[PDB]
Amino acid sequence: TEQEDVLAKELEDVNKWGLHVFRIAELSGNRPLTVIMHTIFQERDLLKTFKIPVDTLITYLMTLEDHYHADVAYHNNIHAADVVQSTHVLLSTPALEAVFTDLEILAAIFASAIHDVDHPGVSNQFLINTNSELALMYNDSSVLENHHLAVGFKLLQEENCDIFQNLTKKQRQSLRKMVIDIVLATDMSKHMNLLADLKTMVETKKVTSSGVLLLDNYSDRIQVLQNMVHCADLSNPTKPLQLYRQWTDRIMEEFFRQGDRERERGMEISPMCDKHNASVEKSQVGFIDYIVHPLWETWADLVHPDAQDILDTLEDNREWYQSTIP
Ligand SMILES: O=C(Nc1c(Cl)cncc1Cl)c1ccc(OC(F)F)c(OCC2CC2)c1
Ligand SMILES: [Mg+2]
Ligand SMILES: [Zn+2]
Repeated sequence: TEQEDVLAKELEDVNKWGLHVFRIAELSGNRPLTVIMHTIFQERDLLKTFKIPVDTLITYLMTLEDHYHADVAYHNNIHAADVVQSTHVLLSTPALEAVFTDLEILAAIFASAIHDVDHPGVSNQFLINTNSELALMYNDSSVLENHHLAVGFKLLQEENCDIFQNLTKKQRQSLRKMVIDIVLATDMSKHMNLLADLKTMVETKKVTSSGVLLLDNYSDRIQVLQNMVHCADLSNPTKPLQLYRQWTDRIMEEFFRQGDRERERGMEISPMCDKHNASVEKSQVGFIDYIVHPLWETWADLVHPDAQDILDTLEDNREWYQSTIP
């Protein structure tokens, strides 16, 4: 059909920053995560490398995708698909050429795919404050992140869903550990510590004559993978403005809904969650200035000058958002 043709054409941009992820979600019948992951696995030859039967991969991906909530404005399957594709582009950075093994690539992409699965559309602090079952289960630490991992891994046990069935035991153990390490690092409470280590690595960085990163031990390798997926999670303001604005609309809708739940429970409304007292534009500029730009500038230094175009777009978007403030 014409719909399948236009979808295949859009997917030809899977290696490009600024892929039309919203259009892909529409064209695929709300299956962005499944089609984008499948495309990336085929692009990186991951099915042959890890002997993943195609039917098993699709069955797992559709099940995973079904566990993202369709009524959650931001933390849904579109965001998952976007973080996956963004990580995939970051892994292709010339400064990281041949740095990571196929197993580490698989871990980073899989981690990205499951990193927000079964997100209820409310924050860790909300879950802690409402004496939730999730916060009780996880003792108030990385509540959501622990849950995303548990669900992502548990779904591998469903019928014909074990995409890692042909990995050796050692490969499965290593991948599991890396995935856990990466997803737990998406908790924003760890942002400052991740960034400080990223800066430390930038200052003591070792490279080949072509500017390729030399990372020997697990500690440094996982730190870069952690920061890579963290960057992807925080990549919305670095995308073409048309995409960024859609992400902003979605995060604000999700935040406002949490604020609506807090208001009716008599709780103090969380920062930026009050629809009656919001400054969307100022908050985006502050978000860029204090979180997104410091992180991306540091990432850019690590892979210099490979991330220059991403940094340029971020600064363009910050300038535009600032111009909307009288
Ligand atoms: O925190 C975010 N994401 C997030 C991450 Cl990266 C990790 N863990 C939880 C969340 Cl909510 C997140 C994602 C996108 C945002 O806006 C735009 F880019 F869409 C945004 O605006 C902040 C702002 C209004 C004060 C915030
Ligand atoms: Mg998250
Ligand atoms: Zn996320």
